[PDB]
Amino acid sequence: QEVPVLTTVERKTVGIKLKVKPQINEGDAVLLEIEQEVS
Amino acid sequence: LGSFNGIAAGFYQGNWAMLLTALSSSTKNDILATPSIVTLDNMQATFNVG
Repeated sequence: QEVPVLTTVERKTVGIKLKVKPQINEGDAVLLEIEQEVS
Repeated sequence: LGSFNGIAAGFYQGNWAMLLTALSSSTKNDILATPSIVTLDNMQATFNVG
């Protein structure tokens, strides 16, 4: 869901924001600069 | 009286009186925190809970 705080306010999200960046290097290997949160 | 804690003993013999007062109290607290992580060397990783 998404909920607004008073900072007149803005949009705020609460959930599981899982994002990554995959880089395939060798025949078989990968690189993952991942970040996320369960809120 | 709503806040008192402990014991006190009522006595009366004619003109005098006396009230004994005592209590013992103790408190104990512990914590422990073991986080673990992996990353490459040069790039920084960061981590937090709470």
